[PDB]
Amino acid sequence: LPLIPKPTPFVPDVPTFLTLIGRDLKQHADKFPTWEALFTLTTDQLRELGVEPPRARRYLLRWRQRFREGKFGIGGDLKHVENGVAYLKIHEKEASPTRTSRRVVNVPANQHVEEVSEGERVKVKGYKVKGVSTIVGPYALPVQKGVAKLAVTEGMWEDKRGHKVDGGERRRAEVRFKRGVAERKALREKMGF
Amino acid sequence: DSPNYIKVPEPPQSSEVRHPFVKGHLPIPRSIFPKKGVPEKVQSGYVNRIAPK
Amino acid sequence: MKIRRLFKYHSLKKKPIRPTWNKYNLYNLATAGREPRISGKTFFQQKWLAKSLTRAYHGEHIKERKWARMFSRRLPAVVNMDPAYMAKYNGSEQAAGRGSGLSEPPAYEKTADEKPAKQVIANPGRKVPTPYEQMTFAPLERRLDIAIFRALFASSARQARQMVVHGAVTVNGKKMKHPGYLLNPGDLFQVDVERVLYATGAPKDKKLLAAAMKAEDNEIDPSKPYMTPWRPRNYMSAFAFIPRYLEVNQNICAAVYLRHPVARPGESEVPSPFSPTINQLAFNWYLRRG
Amino acid sequence: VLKLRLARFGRTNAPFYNIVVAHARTARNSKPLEVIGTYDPVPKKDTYDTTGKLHKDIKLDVTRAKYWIGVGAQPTDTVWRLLSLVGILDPKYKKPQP
RNA sequence: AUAGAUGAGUUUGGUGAUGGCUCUGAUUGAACACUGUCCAAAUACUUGACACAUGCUAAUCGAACGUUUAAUUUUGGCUCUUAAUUAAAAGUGGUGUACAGGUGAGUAUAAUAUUUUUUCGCUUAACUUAAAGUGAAGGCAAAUCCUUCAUAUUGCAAAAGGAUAUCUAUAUCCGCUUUAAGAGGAUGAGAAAAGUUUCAGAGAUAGGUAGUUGUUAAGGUCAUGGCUUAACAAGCCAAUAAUUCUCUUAGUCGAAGCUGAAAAGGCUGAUCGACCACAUUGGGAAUGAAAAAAUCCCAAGGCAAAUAGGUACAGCAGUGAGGAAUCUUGGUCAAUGGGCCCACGCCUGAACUGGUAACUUGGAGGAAUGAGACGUCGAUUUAUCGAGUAAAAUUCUGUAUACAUAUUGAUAAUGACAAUAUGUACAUUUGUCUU
Ligand SMILES: [K+]
Ligand SMILES: [K+]
Ligand SMILES: [K+]
Ligand SMILES: [K+]
Ligand SMILES: [Mg+2]
Ligand SMILES: [Mg+2]
Ligand SMILES: [Mg+2]
Ligand SMILES: [Mg+2]
Ligand SMILES: [Mg+2]
Ligand SMILES: [Mg+2]
Ligand SMILES: [Mg+2]
Ligand SMILES: [Mg+2]
Ligand SMILES: [Mg+2]
Ligand SMILES: [Mg+2]
Ligand SMILES: [Mg+2]
Ligand SMILES: [Mg+2]
Ligand SMILES: [Mg+2]
Repeated sequence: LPLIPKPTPFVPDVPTFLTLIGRDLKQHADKFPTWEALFTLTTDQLRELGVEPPRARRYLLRWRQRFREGKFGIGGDLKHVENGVAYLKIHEKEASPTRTSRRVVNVPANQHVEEVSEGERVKVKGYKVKGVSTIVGPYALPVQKGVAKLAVTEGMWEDKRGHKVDGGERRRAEVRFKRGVAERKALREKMGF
Repeated sequence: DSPNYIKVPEPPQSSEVRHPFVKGHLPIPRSIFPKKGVPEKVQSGYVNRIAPK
Repeated sequence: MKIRRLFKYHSLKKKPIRPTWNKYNLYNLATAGREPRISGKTFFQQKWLAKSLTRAYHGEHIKERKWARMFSRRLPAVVNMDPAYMAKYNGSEQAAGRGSGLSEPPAYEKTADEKPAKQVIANPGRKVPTPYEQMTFAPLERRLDIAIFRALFASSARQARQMVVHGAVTVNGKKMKHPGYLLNPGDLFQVDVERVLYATGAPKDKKLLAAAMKAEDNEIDPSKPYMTPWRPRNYMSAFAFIPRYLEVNQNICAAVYLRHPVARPGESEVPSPFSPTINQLAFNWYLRRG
Repeated sequence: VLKLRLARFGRTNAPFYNIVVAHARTARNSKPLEVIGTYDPVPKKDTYDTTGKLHKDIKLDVTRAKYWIGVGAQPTDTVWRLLSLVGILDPKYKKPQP
């Protein structure tokens, strides 16, 4: 029943998996001795190891299920990664004598797009081409004309929790008022006295 | 062991158990049809008319 | 924790009749007064005396508040109808005369005439009173712990209550651990055979067993709580009776609660050691607890 | 917006639900338009069945529930799963086979 | 619901009446005194709507929109300067804060209230089914923001764009506008006929009504109605207070709670549901399909603030005060419900759960044997009556509870916490009133 999914080039080990999903879960990277322990431990076992609060444990069990079902985050479908860095390049086809279809493909950093074969010329989802020689998509930093890298980052796949600004709606005018008092009071100590 | 192993019905008016009054109420479901006549909602082609494909 | 109410449980000075088979209780039951003295007592002093006497036996282990509301003014009864009468008469003869039937000559004239008048038509077994007063404590006969004691599976109402609290009883094949469970007509309660043999068996004596080490039928087995071969408790015959609202089967220590206790003309089904005069005052007390 | 949802009743550690037809923006336990049925989450066991199989008792007025689903009632995720078992709607979730 | 109807003490020299008082019964969201072992459920500021330290109770969408710095990569010039990518932080816009939760200060009622039958009308948001249309400019840094135009049976009257794939432009996804329906509705004074509504206590007041009552004509309306208008008539309601005013008190109601045998019973108006009102006090408007806001505007006193313009815990927990008197500054969004979202997901002091209190209810809180320790103790017919089957001792049970295992609350997945079942083990208080 507890089938374990095989690691992917973009998520090769546990430290990488915990680094992507975020929520400060890379702290517990030492609790899981192997990749097979992550996808085998139960709710009760994760609780004894010390994976807490319950919000982080339930969040881990959720992403643990997504990885099994293949519902990776962004860049999870990559196939040519090295030290956690993947290079995205553009592949151009002549769809018609007056048009051209451009696709963001993932190939080794050395081989040119036209050199790669159809088997290894992977097409990453979530990334498109704007106009010409421009790769648009989350965490796609440009390297040169028609190239962009995609490196593993903390919280790259994280479901960011919502945060309040100045204490939310109810305590917005008050936090700004009291904060304005601290500012004026400070200037008096600097220039006033 | 079950008391229903052999069914021996009791004769009529042989018990006078006083059930206790149950407190609380439930919302009375609204009526969907008028109390007189046959409404157009139960015709042949009503659904296909108000919910076409 | 022994409460103050249970200190002199079998007092030979107070002589309370308790629901158990103790030998001290047998002496209090046998030597009970033929009639309590209610000659010059007031109405309250009579109801309190009757309430103290009866409550010493009926529901002794039940609080006074719980029984005060368990008491019911509904005294069930039944009447016997002979099919032979209902097949020959439709009840019209009972309304002859002026509505109450024909008049018979007074008693000082019948025997005077050598010829006895023809037997008056009526359902057999009529003109005999029904002991309703004796059914004051019928609601207690429905509790599970009491029914076990009336089936002769325990030596007392308190020992039967422990069999229930300790998961030794099974009603309708399901474990029941509530001694206050009110049996329904048709329920079948079953006690563990081991608890019945100990409850009704004779005490395990080492002195007599020590002499029987080596010196259908049964044999000796000192690995059991009761004395082997199993023999009935002493003085158990003085309390041996099963009411008619139960159908006991001793082979398996199981009984069925056929119905609720009812009063029949000339008979009651509530085991009570008190006379109608006392049960009538106890009933009158619990009408308003005063 | 009419919704076919559950009203949590019972006692602490003894949940019991009413299947009701109520407007979305109302209190959970306020008097609804109708009570379509009840739902007990804790699975029960047949008295004289020693096989170990469990079941769940659910009383539902299917005829009354179909009318509300037909006029545009929106059942919650829990009531949707129940209505899909009886065979009124299609499941929203399924166990991935791969 | 067919068992349900009860008395007692006390006035007199005495008797019979009259008539209060008290006791007898049940109960409390109780308090106090003396006490107290465990468990579950339920309830828990009834008084000052008194003042409040601190953390939280309403947020969400980057697949609406650009700004801002950060690095990354590209142009021109020879560090500066273009055009982009990416990530964060504030915002703009959409929806929601019109729900949930809290309190009972004010409020004294018959009203365009309400039930039945017949006949109806309205509905520009959200939900359900379907159809058609989704073009063009300007303003703000930009926009699905604001302004405006074309087109939309005749002629008046609309719209908004964003996103993802395919190939060696096409097709989709989520929206927007309009239209026709279903459902819903807080909807129109709906109308007609016949009914219903126990409207606090006390005092005073005989007039009230001015489209007000009716007719003619006209308009309006689905229709009815001075609903509206003109012209005439002087009516209409009331006469025992219609109408108006002052004082006192109060949130209203329900087999919701307690109580009686019962009465269209009485009392209360906690927890539950419905309705009304309020959010420091007073005075107000707009937005919107609809005020149905803990919103917004204004004034005053309190606290904070002074060159500012916040705050009001009658949201949860908590503090001080008052009082005879009422508790945790916990955990989780796992379950149920709700807001936002294409989706995933985020949020939820609603809620679910742990804690405190014998406040209440339910349950447990141990059963059987126990005769000469030829012992003790208190009375006293010093030999009688009691403590006393009581104790000791013996034989059993394994209740609350502890521990362990399993299952379950939850399934697409997710378990904060606990329930149930089974196995093993344990024999633990008396207290208080009266006479
Ligand atoms: K509200
Ligand atoms: K009030
Ligand atoms: K509070
Ligand atoms: K939730
Ligand atoms: Mg005189
Ligand atoms: Mg209060
Ligand atoms: Mg109230
Ligand atoms: Mg357009
Ligand atoms: Mg009529
Ligand atoms: Mg008028
Ligand atoms: Mg008041
Ligand atoms: Mg306040
Ligand atoms: Mg004080
Ligand atoms: Mg939910
Ligand atoms: Mg979703
Ligand atoms: Mg146990
Ligand atoms: Mg969740």
